[PDB]
Amino acid sequence: THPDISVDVLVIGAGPTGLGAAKRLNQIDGPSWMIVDSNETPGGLASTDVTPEGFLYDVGGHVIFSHYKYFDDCLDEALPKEDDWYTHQRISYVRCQGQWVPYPFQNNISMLPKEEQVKCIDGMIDAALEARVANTKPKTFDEWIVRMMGTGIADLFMRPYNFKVWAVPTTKMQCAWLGERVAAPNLKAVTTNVILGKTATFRFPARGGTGGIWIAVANTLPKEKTRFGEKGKVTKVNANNKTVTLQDGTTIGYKKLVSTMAVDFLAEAMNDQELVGLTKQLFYSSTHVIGVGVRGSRPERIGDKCWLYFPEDNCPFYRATIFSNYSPYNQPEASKKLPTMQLADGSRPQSTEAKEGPYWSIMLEVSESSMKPVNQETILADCIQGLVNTEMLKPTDEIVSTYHRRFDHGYPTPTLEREGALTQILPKLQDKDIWSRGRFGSWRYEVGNQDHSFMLGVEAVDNIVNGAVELTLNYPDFVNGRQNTERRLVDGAQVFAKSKAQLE
Amino acid sequence: THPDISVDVLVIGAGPTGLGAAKRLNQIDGPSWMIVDSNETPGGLASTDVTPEGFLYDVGGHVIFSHYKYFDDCLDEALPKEDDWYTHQRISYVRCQGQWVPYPFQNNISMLPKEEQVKCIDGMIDAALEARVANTKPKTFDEWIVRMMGTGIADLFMRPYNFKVWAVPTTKMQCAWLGERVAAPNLKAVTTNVILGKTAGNWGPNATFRFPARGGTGGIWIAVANTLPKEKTRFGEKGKVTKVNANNKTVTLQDGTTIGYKKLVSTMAVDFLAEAMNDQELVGLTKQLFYSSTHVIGVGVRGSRPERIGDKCWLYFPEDNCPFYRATIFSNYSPYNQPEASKKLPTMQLADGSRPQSTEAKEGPYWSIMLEVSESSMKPVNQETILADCIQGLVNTEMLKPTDEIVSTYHRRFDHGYPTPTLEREGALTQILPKLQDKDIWSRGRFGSWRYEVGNQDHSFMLGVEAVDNIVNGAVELTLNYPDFVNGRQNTERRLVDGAQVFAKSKAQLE
Amino acid sequence: THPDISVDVLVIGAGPTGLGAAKRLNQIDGPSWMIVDSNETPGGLASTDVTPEGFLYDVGGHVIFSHYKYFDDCLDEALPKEDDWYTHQRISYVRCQGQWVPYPFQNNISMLPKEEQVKCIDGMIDAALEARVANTKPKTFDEWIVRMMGTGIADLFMRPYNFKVWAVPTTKMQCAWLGERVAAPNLKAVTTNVILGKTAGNWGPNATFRFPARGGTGGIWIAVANTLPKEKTRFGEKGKVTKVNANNKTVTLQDGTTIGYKKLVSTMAVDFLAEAMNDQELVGLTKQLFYSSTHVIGVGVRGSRPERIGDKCWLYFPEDNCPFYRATIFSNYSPYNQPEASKKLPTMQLADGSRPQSTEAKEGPYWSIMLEVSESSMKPVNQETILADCIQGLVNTEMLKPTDEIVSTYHRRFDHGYPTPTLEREGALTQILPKLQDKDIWSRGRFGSWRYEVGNQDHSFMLGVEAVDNIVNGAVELTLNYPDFVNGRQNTERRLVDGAQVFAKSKAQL
Amino acid sequence: THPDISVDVLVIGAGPTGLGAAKRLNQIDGPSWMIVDSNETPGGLASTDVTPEGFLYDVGGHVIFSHYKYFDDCLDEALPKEDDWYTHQRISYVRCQGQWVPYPFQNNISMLPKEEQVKCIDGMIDAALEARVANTKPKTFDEWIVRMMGTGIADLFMRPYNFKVWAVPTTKMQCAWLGERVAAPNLKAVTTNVILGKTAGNWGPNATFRFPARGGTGGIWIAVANTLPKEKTRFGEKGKVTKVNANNKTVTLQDGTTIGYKKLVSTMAVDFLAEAMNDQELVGLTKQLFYSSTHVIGVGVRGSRPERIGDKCWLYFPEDNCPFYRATIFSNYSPYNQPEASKKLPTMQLADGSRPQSTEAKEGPYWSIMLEVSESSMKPVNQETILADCIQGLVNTEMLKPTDEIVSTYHRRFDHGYPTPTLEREGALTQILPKLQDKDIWSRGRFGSWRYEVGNQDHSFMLGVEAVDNIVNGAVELTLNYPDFVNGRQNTERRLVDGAQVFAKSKAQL
Ligand SMILES: [Cl-]
Ligand SMILES: [Cl-]
Repeated sequence: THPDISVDVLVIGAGPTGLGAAKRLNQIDGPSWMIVDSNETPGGLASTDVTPEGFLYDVGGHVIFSHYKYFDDCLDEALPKEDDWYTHQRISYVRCQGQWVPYPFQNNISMLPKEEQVKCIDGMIDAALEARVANTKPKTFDEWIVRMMGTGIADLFMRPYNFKVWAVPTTKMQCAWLGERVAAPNLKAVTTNVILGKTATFRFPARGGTGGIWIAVANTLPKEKTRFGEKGKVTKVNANNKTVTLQDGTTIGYKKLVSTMAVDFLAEAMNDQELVGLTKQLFYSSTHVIGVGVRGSRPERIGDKCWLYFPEDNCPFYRATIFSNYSPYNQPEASKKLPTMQLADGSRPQSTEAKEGPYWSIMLEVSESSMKPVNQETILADCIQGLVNTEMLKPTDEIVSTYHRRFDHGYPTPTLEREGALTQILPKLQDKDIWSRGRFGSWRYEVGNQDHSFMLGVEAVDNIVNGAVELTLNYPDFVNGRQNTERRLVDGAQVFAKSKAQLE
Repeated sequence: THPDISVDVLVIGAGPTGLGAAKRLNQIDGPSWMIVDSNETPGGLASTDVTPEGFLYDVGGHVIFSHYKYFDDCLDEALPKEDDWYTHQRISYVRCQGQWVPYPFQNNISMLPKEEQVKCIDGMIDAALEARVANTKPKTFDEWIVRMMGTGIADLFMRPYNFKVWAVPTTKMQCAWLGERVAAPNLKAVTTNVILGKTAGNWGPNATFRFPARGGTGGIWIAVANTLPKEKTRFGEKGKVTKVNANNKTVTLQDGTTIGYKKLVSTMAVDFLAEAMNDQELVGLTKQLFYSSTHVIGVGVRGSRPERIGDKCWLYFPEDNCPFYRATIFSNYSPYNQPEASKKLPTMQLADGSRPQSTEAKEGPYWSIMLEVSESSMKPVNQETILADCIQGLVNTEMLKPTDEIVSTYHRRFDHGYPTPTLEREGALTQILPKLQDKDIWSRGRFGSWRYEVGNQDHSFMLGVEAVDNIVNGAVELTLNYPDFVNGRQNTERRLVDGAQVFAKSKAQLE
Repeated sequence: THPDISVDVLVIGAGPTGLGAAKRLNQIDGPSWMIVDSNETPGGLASTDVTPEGFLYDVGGHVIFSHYKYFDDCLDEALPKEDDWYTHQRISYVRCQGQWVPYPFQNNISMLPKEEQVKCIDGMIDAALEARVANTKPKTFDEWIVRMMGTGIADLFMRPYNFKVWAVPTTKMQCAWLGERVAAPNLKAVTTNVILGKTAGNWGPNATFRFPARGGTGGIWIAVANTLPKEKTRFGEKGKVTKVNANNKTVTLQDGTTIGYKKLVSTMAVDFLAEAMNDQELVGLTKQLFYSSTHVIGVGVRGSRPERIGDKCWLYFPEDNCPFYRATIFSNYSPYNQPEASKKLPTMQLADGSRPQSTEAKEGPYWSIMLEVSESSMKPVNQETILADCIQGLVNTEMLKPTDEIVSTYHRRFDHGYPTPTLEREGALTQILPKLQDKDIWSRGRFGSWRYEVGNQDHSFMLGVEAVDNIVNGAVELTLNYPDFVNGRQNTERRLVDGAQVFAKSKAQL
Repeated sequence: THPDISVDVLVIGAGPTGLGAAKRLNQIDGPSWMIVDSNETPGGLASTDVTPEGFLYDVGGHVIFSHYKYFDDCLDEALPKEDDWYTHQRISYVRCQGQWVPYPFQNNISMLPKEEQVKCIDGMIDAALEARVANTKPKTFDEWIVRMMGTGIADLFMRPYNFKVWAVPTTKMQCAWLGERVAAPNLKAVTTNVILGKTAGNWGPNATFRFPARGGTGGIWIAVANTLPKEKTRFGEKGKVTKVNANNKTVTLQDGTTIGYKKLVSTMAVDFLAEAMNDQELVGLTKQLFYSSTHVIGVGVRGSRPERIGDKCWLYFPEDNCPFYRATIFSNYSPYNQPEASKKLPTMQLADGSRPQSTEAKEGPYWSIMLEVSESSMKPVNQETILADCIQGLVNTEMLKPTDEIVSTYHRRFDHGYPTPTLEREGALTQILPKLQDKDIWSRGRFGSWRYEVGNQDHSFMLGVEAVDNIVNGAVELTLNYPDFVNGRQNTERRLVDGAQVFAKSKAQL
C-alpha cells in the first residue's frame, strides 16, 4: 500500500520556520521535498491582515534585528529593490506617570518625579552591593529582575509590565532564556544620567506589511512542491509508518518530517498519549491583536514613535505601535473617502458622511490566560478608552476603522517547567525522525522571532542533510551573541556545481 | 646640697594642660606642688592677642566644645556669669568654585556643578563596592580618604585641603587619628541629597558651642589661673625653665632658682624638654617627630557686617587662589573682639593694596577676620609678603571687596603649631614617652605628648588632670592612650567637687 | 531621729566585691565606712566548705588569670609567704566520645574518629567562607557559636555544653558578653593540627596559676578580710540586712540596729535589694532578669591518684552520659584539700552505688572530685537523685571505676548560681542600675550588677574597688561598663599603695 | 597558461587534519579535490617509527578521549575488527618525592609528607577565600594556577612541571585556552581525602580509551588514508610543496608540477606557509608566534614487566632529577609494540651507562619506555648528552634499576613540537587567519592554526572536516573558534554517513 505522494523530506507549515526549511531544501536541490500549509497565503503568524476599509495590521510583528546573513540573503532575494523597503531608526518608549520614558528605562529615570528617582536609585545601590558578593545565580524571572534592577525599578516597570505581557507572574517564570549575562546593575550610568539630566536602524517593507515578505519568499519556490490551502491541511500523522494524511484524503510518505505546527497539536495528530501528556505540561498565553484606524494628520505628540510599552494599569494592552509610521501604504491614501464609526470617547460622530483623509493607524496587543482572562465583547472598547487615558487618542479623534483578532496560541511561555517538558518531548519526536521546530513547534520564545524561526527551519534541514548542529534550537545565547555569516543562500556546493556544468 | 624649693609635683607650663594639672592638684590638696611658665600671662597657645587699634585675635579663633564635665566645671567656676558667655550654632562652609558648601562637604555635592557631582558620586560608588569586600584596614591618611570618599571627593577637597593644613602630603600621614575629625559619607544619603537638591549640615561635635564674651579664648585661661593660690605659681621670666636634671630630679630657672621634685609633669614641647635635659638619646628620638609652624593673620576692617558674610564662623579653603586654609569671622563670636562703633580709626589701606582716599580717623562699626597659613620644610612661606598675599586671597575669595577699608592688620608666626600625625609618629612616641616615664616625668599636652587627636583645649586640659590623677590616685591615663574611648563617650564621672572633698568638708563641720 | 550608726559609705556584703570596696576604702582612709554581711565568715560564694570527714570544696571556683595588679597586691598582702601558694600549669580537657580532648577543642579534633573530623572541617570551611563576606554581627550566642565554629564543631561541643551550663538554649542568649572578637574561625590552624596529628608542644613552664596551700579559695578571702579594721566589720546574724530605705538613706539590720549612709555599695543580689527596698518599679524590672541555680557536688574517694586521671584542672562535659557540665580533681590542687593518709575513714558506698564489703574505718591516702550541675525552669533536677546520678555519671565518663570506694560526699544547692546573659538582660540592667544610681546606690557584683563576663573573683573584686573610686575620686567604672576594655589590657595603674599614700607617709616623717 | 592539475579544493598535508579534510571531501563527493604530502607515509606528527631492533614509538601520542562521533566513525571504518583494538583504563600518575601520585594530584596529597600536605592545604584555603570575593578573571597561566590550587600546590607540581612542558615560564602564557569554568578550588574534597586517607567513591564503570593492536598510533592514519581513492593522493617527494602563489591560486611542487585550486586547505605550519607564500606581512605576523621543539626518546629493555610499573599510563615528572616531563610504558598498550619473546637481541648497555657482561644475543621477553623533553630559547638541551641524561633520569625516578639491560634506544627531535599558548598568540592569530581567509586559504591544524586547546588528533581531524564543511556547506568552524563549546558537549550530529548520502543512494535505486 503506497501513498499518493512520496518525498524524502516533508515540511508542515509555511510560516517563517517552514519557509526556512523550504529555502534550504530548495537551495541544496538534493533530496526530494514538499511543503504543505492549511492557509492559501504563506506567512503563518507573520502574516498581514487588512480591514474592509483598507487598513493593514501585522498579526505577528516585524524583525528589528537580523542575527543571520542567510536570513538577509533571502529577504534581499524576495524584495530586491531599494524601493521595496523603508529603513527606520530603532527607538522605543515606556509610558510612565504621564511621561514617555525612552529605552532603556533605567537610563531615563530622570524623567520621573524626584521621589521615584530616589526609590529607584536606592534599589540599584542595594542590588549593586549584593551582586558584589553573589555566588549563586537567579532561579526565577523575578529574582533575575530584582538582582538586576533593584526592587525600585522592578515595581515601577519590570514586574507589572511583564505580568501584562506574559499573563503570568514573574515568579512563575525561568530566567535562563534571558541569556548568560551576569545579573549586575550599571549603577554609575544610571546615577550619571540622573545628575546630568540628559540621556541603529531596521528595514520595513514598503507594501504588504510584514506578510508581504513571506509571500515574496514563498514565490521563489517551485510551485509544484507547495500545497497551500484547504488541500494542504494536515489531519493526521502516522509516525510508525511515516505517513501524513491531508483533509482531502491525500496521503504523503516521508523519510524525515519537519513539523512547524504547535507541538501540542502534533501530539494530538499523532495519537501519541505519552507525547500528549508531556505536551500538556507546556504553558502558553493567547493574544488579542487590536487595530484602530483614525482620521487626521499624524499628531505632534506622537512623532516618529514605534513600539510603546505600558506597565501601568490605565490600559489593558502591554504594547502599541503607530503602524502608519512604518509605511504610507499601511493605510488608505488621503483621497480615499471613509465614514466615521465613532469618536475615541465612544460616542456617535457629528457627521456620518464619508470624508477624505489623510489617515494614521494604531496597533496594540492584549495577553490572555487562565490567570488573566479578558472579556472578548468589551476588550475593543476598553483598548480604545485606554488609548485615551494614555493620551495617544484625544477624546475628539474620529475612528474610521477597527480590527480585532484573537490568537489561541500567542506566546509560548518560559515557565519554570518548560525545559523539563521540552528535554523529553523534542528528543522523543527526534527518535521518530520528526523535527518539531518553530515558535510553537519547539516552544522557545528566546528564539521565537521571525529570523530565529526561519533559521530553525534552515538548520533542521541542515541537520537532516549535512549533519549540522542545530545551534539556534539548543544554544540561543551562542547564536544571539555572534555574527552568523557562514551560511549563505549561495554556498560553495552551488558555486562548484554551477561552474562545473558550465565548462561541460 | 638642697635646691631653693622642693615640691612633690612640679608642673612646667601654664597652657590648658599645665592649668589642668594645677587645677586637679589644687582640688586634691594633698601633695605639695607648684607651676612655672616663662610667660607672665597664662594660657599658652590658647591665649589672645590685641592690636594697638583694639582688635583681638586668638591663635585660630578658638572654639570651646568639651567632651568632659570636669572641663565644664572649671570653665563655669572661672566664668560663672550668664553674660560671661556667648553661645552659638556652627555656621561653616567649604570654599569650592565660587560656592559656599555647607560643612558635611559630601552631603552638599548638590551645590557643586553637575559635572563635579558626577565625578564625586562615581568615586563613592567605587569605594562603596570595595568596602563591601575589604578585609584590611587603611595604612595612610590617603588610603583612608580614598576608601571613605572615593577619588572624586579626594581630589576636589580632601587631598588639596589637607596639604594646605598639614603642610605635608596626605600620603605621609597615618590615619588612626581622624575618628572624630573627618566625616564618613554614606552613598544613599549623598545621592538622595543630589536628587532632592536638599541639604544637611550638622555633622561633628562642633554644631551649639559657647565662646567667652570678653578677652577672647585667652580670657578663659586667665580666669582659670586666678582660681589658683598665687603663691604656688611662678609666671614670667622668673618662671622660665632653662635646665632639667632628671638624674637628681631638679629643675633650674632663668634667675638661677633651683626646684626639686618627686614627680614632673612637663607641658613644654617634648623636643625642647630633651634639649633642656641634655639627653642625647631623647634629643635624637625627638628629631624623628614632625611639626608645622603656623601664621596667624588678623585683618580689621571698617563697615557694617556685610550680609554676603552673614553668620559664617570658620570657612575652609581647598583651592589655590589663597595661602590660608581656614578663616573665621571673629567679630561674629563676640561684640567685644573689636572696637565699638564710636571709636575712630584711620584707614591703613584698601583691600586692593592702594592708599585710602583720606587719612583721617573715622567711625565704625567694625568687623574682623582671622586667617591661618601653615609652613614646613615641604611648604615654605615668604614672611615679608605673606600678609599681603593673604589680603589678596581675601579678595579672590570674595570675602573682601577691593574697596573695603583695612583699619588693622595682625601677623604672628608660631614655630610649633601643629603636631603632625606622620607615619613615623607612634614609632617615635612609643619610645620617647616610656623613657621619660621611667624618670618619673609625665610629658603631656599638644606638644608634650604630640598627639593631635587629643590636642584641643579640653583634651589638653584633661591630659594634665589625668596625669595628676595617675600620679596621686593611680588613675588610668585614658585620654593619652585611648583617644577613641574618650571621644566616643560622655565623660561625667570626674568633677571639680568629688566625694573626697564633700566627705572631708562634712567631717570638718562635725569636728 | 538619728540612726544608731552613721557612715559616709556603707558596704553590704563581704564577698569578693564587698571586700574589694572595703579594701579601697581602707587604703584611702578618708570617708568613714563599714561593711556588713549576714555570714560570720567572709568570702561570699567564693568561700570553701568542709565535709565532716575533712574534705574541702570551693563553692565558687578559683581565679586562673588575674587581670589587675591591684588584685595581685591584695592577695600578696593577704598571703605573703611563698609556701602560702602552689603554682600549677594551666590546662583543660573536654570529654568527647571516650576521649579527653585538650583545650582548645577545635585544635584537637585529631583525637576524634575520622568521620567526625570530616563533618567538623566541612562546617568550618563553610563558616570561613561566609565570614569572608559578612557585614553584620551575631545577634545570639547560637549565631556567634556557628559563625565561629561551624555547625559541625558547634553540635559536638559548644551547643550541648552551653545548654548544660546555662540551663537555657543558646538561641536565647546574647553574644556581646563574649567580647568584640570577630566571630570567625582559624581554619589553617585547625587543619594543620588534623594533618600533623600533633598538638602544639607543651609551652611549659607555660601559663601557670597559683592556688592557696590551705583553706581552699575561701582562705584567700578570710585573710583579705583580716587586714581590715575589725570594728568596721559587722559579720554574722548581727550584720543581716532586712530593710533598705532609699529615701532617707537608712539601713535596718535583723537585731534592729539602724545604719545611716551617704553612699551605699550593695553587693547582694539586685532582685533581693529591690525586695529589701520595697520599690515595686525596681522589683518589676528586676523580674525581667534571669538566673540559673547550681548544685555543687563533692566526692571523696580512697586510693592513690589513678593513672588515667592525670594532673588537675577543669574538665568539660558536652555529652549526655552525665548531668554535670564541669568537674575537677580538687585533690590535685593541694594536699591539704583532704585528709592525710594516716586518717581513717569508713567506705560509705562504691562508685557503682552498692554497699562496700567492709565498713571498718581504714587508712588512705585519699583523692577528691568536685563537679557542678545547673538547674532552671527549662532544665529541672531531682534533688533526691542528683547525687547518685552524678556519681553514676563519674563512672560513665571513666573518672571513677565502679569499684572505687567513696569515703565522703558533698551536696549543696545555690539558688542564685549564675546570672544569665539572656537577650533581655541589658534592656533591664540599663534601667535598673541608673535608677539605683540616682539614689546614691552602687549595686555591684556577680548578682549585684548581674554580668557574668565580669563575674570572676578578680573582676568582682575590682567592681567593688572601682565603685569606691567612683564615689570618692570620680574614677570611671571601667570593669562595670567596658569589660572588653579591661580584659584586653594590662591593668597596672591602680595599686594597693598609690602616690597619695606615699606622699602622705613621707610627709608624716618630715 | 594552465597548471598541470586543477581541482576545486586542494589539501596540503596528510596528518590527522589533512586526512580529516580528505575524508569529508570524499564523503561529500561533490567538488573535485586532491591531497598532497611530502611524506610517503600518511600520519604527520602522529605517525609511528620503529627501531632496527623492532621497537615501536609514537611520535605524537594517542587519543585518550574522542569528542566526536565523526572521528569515531572514521576510526571504526579504518579498523573494523574487534581485535584491531585494545581498550584500556585511562589513568595517570605524578612522580612527587618518591611517590606515584594518582590523578588528580590535589585529591591525593595524602601520600606526601605531612609537612607538604600542610603547605598545600594552607594554599587552597587562601585561594578559596579570595575566590569567594573575586570579580576579575585570571590574565596569565600562572595566576590561573594560583587561583585554582594555591601557592602550595603550584610550587610542588603546576609551576615546575609546566615549565618542563612548555619550555616557557607560566607567567608568559595565557589561560583562556584552559576553558571557561571559574578558578575555584574544591577545598572540601581535598581535605576530606587527607582526613580519610583514601581516594574512593561509590563508583560505576571505569573510563576507558582504545589503542590500536598493531602499527601503533600511526597505524590508524595509514588505514584511514587507505580508504581514500589513491589517485587523488600525492604522497612522498612527488608531493612536496615548495611554493604557493596566493594571487593566482597556484601551488608548485618539488618536481615542478603546478596545481591550480579554488580553495586551499593548508595543514603545514603557518610560518612555513607564509614563507612558501613569499608574503612579507604574513611572515612578520607569523614571527610573533612561538613554539617549542621536542625530543622523543625510546628505550627497549630485556625482562618481564616489573611489578613496580604495571599500568598503561602517562607519568608526569615535576622534579629536577630528570630532564623529561612525561613518560609511559608503551609495551603495556599492546604486545605488538615490541619484539616477541623468542626474538634474540644483544645488550647495548645497562641503565647505569656501563657495558654489559656478555655481548651475545639473548631472548626476551621485552618491555619498552618512551618519554619527552621540551626545548626552546629559554630552556636549551644538549642533543649529544640528552639520551644518557634521560636514561639516568629513568634510574633516579626508579623506573630502571641500574642493572636493567637496554636492548634498544630511540631518539628524534621535532622542530615544531608544541604550539605555545603565549600571551601574544591570539593577538597574532586574529590577524593571520582572517587575512589568509580573505585569500581563500583555510590554514588549520596543530601548527596550521596553532591552538593547543584543539591540537589533539581528534580535534585536528575535525578542524580539517569543519574547514571542508565551511567551504562547501557554510558550516560554522566550531572547533577552530569555540574550543570550549566543542569540548563541553557530545558532538553527534555529523556522521560518516549523513542524510545527503542516504537520500542520494536510495534515489539511485528507482
Ligand atoms: Cl528599557
Ligand atoms: Cl613556571
